[PDB]
Amino acid sequence: QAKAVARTVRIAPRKARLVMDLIRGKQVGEAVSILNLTPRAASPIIEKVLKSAIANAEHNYEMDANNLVISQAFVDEGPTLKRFRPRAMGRASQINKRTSHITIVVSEK
Amino acid sequence: NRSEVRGGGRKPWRQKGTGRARQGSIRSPQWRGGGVVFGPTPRSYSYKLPKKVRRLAIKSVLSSKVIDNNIIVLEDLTLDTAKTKEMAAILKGLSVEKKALIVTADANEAVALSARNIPGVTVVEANGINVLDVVNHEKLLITKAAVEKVEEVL
Amino acid sequence: TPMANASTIERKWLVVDAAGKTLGRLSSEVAAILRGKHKPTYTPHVDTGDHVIIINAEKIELTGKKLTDKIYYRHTQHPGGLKSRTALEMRTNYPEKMLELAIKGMLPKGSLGRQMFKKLNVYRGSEHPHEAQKPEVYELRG
Amino acid sequence: YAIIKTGGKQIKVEEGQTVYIEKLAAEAGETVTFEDVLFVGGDNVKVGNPTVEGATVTAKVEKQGRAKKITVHRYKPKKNVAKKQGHRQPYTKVTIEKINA
Amino acid sequence: AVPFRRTSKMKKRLRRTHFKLNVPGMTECPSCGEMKLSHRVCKACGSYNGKDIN
Amino acid sequence: PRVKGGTVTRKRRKKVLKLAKGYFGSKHTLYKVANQQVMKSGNYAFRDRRQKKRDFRKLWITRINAAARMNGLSYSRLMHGLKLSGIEVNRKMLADLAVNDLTAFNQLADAAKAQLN
RNA sequence: GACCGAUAGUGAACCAGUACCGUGAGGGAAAGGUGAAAAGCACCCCGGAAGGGGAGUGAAAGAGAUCCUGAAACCGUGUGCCUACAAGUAGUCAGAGCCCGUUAACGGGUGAUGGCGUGCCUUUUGUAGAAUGAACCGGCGAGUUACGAUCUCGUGCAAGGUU
RNA sequence: UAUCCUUGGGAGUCAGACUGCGAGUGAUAAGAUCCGUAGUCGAAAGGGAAACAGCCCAGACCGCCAGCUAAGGUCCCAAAGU
RNA sequence: AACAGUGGUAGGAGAGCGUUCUAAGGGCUGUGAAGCCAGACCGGAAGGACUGGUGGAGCGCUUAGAAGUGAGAAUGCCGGUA
Repeated sequence: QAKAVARTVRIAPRKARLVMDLIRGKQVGEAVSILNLTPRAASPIIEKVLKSAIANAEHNYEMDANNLVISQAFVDEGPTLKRFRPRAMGRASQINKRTSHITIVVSEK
Repeated sequence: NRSEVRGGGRKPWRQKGTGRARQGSIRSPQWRGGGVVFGPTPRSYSYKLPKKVRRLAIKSVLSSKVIDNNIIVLEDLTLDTAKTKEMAAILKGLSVEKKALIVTADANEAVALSARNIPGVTVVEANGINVLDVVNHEKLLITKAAVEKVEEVL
Repeated sequence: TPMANASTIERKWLVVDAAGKTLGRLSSEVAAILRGKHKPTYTPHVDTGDHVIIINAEKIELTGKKLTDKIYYRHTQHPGGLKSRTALEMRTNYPEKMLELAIKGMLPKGSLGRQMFKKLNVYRGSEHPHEAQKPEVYELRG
Repeated sequence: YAIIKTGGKQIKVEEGQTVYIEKLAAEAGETVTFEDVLFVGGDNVKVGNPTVEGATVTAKVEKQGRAKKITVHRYKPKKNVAKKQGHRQPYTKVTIEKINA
Repeated sequence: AVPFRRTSKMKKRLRRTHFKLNVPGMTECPSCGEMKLSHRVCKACGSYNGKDIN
Repeated sequence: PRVKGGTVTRKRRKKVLKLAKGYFGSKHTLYKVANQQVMKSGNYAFRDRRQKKRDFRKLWITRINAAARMNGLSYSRLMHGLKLSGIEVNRKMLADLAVNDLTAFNQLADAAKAQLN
């Protein structure tokens, strides 16, 4: 099996986990087609991590791209950045800019 | 303590008991910046025993060595060269394989310069014996002129 | 140690005629048969009872003035009102309901008491559709 | 089978079993005998009122032990009372042979 | 409207049951062979209903 | 010298959290709700160790009463006549192997009709 | 030094009376650790790059730059048992079925169903209370010390005992 | 039957509540108020009175899948007499 | 060995478990120390071992002595996270 990680892309993990539920378990032929036609902001980021694992598989371990399947697909969370948004009467609220780690493991079928 | 920590003289944040607890200083003992409640203080630890107890304690630890056969009365113990090579052969001839304690009459210089580097041995003068040094050393080496100096004081 | 029974129970069917009996001195024996107290293998949590068919439900009788002044009430969850039926107009129009309301109050409350109520079959008249089950005849008071 | 009365309680026993009773004063390898054998049954039913006469049960001691630990905790709300304790409760394990009624 | 007490862990896992998003309605393009949305121009070859839109 | 306080709090709390495995929700992860549940479990276990021997006796009576009414008589007339008059001394637990051996229970129930005549 | 060891010891182990706050007098932080040695990743592959997968260095790369070890709250992904007719301070005692094999023990995990059961602390004559406290986790956080008085116990000597 | 008194060290407590029996106070009215006398809570769990500080029975060192009883009960819920 | 006893708040008396440092002798570790993570073991309680994984250099036992010696609550302080 081959794998590829993203490590601190700038997207909140609860939003990126909605797109990961669509491609889990499928073959890498139609998982690329699903991600090209979904109108969310997480799918051009997940598609590069997916296409980078197929290239690891067919170059480092000499598999074939026709007989691959998505074994594992999960989103962990990374460090957050804390900013300050100004409010009425000097409340000074706090904005969390959350990040995530995106991992995809692809294996033979 | 609470009045030696640097700063903290005024009411911390406008004295507001609004949704938080009422505080009076930022150097209170439950804050983080400091204020130790009791802690240590510089003081002394010595006291004094009565003078008859001070002599009974030295007589006990001296008479408890003649029971255990750990006393070696020597005759003169004279050195001339002041070497450590030959003082460690004297202690081999008397079969001292552990800690020792050498008591001389009054301040011999060649036997004190020697036997200074040997890690067990400790040399002391006849009016310099005490309890914690006689108990700690497992084998006493006194000279002939030293028991006459000890027995006149005690 | 005592033996509990579980998937080794053997039910059997009994026919009880309600021809000349009192409403409450029949319901007690039936509610003790359904629960299973007449068997030496009774275990309090596995429903050891039997199946009961009650024929001639419209021929029950109540003693005293209970045919008129015993009132069956019925409330909905907050409509602003309740409904009322007489025990005589309950005996000739819904006779199979007054024998189920009686026995349902003498059974325990919970999942078993709602599951062991499912073994009671009440009919008006003297014919029942269960001949394939081959029921026996049971006589009251023992 | 027989019914014996040994440890303040009664035990329905039969030949070849292995039972756990309260602690007897014998060691391992010994042979205990029970004398109070009220109601020996089977096919020679003898309903003794107390103690069918002349019958015994023979057994041999397999083990002396203690059981698994229990903890007793027992607190009182609002009064600052609490009390932990541990218990193990010894036993004797015997095996049964020759019910001689 | 201020909450009385905090929401449990399984009470917020149950609320997101109907929060998923579903797979798009896609078929195969008869010209190039890629996937494309139904009743829409293929974004790879630029062809719809046989003819070419480029 | 200073005793800062290291690894004793963690061990003392992990013991309580290992006694709380199987509990619902926050009661197996957080310390100060697992502690209260372990305290209530100790009290409940004491009370139920007494109620267990209350409850098995009323189980045994219910089966002796049902195996006795098969013959001719209730529990109240079987016991007065078994334990008192015909002085045999089997008790509620072992006289409740009318489940298994019902042809040896009838010997004991026939030896108690003789005393009531 | 029977002193501290990074929430401790100076306010400050680090470009600290600094950054910030105030018109001003003035108040005043947070922030240590790659490796024995940079030998700190040549070259190839996906990508605009960030970031990865190999290959190399090394005793270790799960030591790759906030780089010794790395707990808990919190967030996930797989799976063994249960769950869509049910009224529950969520446990405890009784208990089938299914799944496993231990510091080998009258073993471990889930539990359909039955009985019992009004949180913890404080304060009150008295609480389940529309009495008070706590969002959760981690760290810190409260009868000491000096000098007098008095009583018991221990030791030495005793009508003398101690400087 | 096994308490009692003296001397010395250490304390806590000082708005008590309700029930039964004797009196004022009020309207011989409140779960009101204040005295004498006994009990129970306070500081006491367990069984009964449907639930129940203070009423009836009774005082938890721990374990048992043993037995006899108290107050109260024996048609079904719910152990025991249709 | 017989007997007798063992509910408990304020409070009095007794016996103990753990933490850091110091002194004596005695001794464990690169053939893997402290710490961390699991487990179905042992003790009347506080508590203590033994196997396995991580970690990569220090630690414990016996007898005495000193104390910044034990945390669930203070609309407690600081950090992290819902």
